Amino acid sequence: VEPDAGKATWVAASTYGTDTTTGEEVKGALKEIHFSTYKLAAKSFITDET
Amino acid sequence: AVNQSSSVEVSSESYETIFSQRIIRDLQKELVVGALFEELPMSSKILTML
Repeated sequence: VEPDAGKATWVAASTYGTDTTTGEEVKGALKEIHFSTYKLAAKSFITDET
Repeated sequence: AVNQSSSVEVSSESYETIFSQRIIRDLQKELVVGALFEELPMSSKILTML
């Protein structure tokens, strides 16, 4: 699961040279999710006398 | 402005932008009485009838 994207700013336009002050284009963090699995069980038995 | 920021040195004065020669307007009105009733043509100053 990727991060969300993204809030990007607007350049005020009084300067030049790159010089561009873009807030840092942070790449968030890639993430996963653990799919845990459980066991269910049952037993039964019989007798010869029944 | 146009003097800010100098890219990279040489810059021009104000009024260097090409524009569009045409005239337009967003709205007019509604008009309907001028094409409703008939015209009565009359040569004279006044007209009588019985």
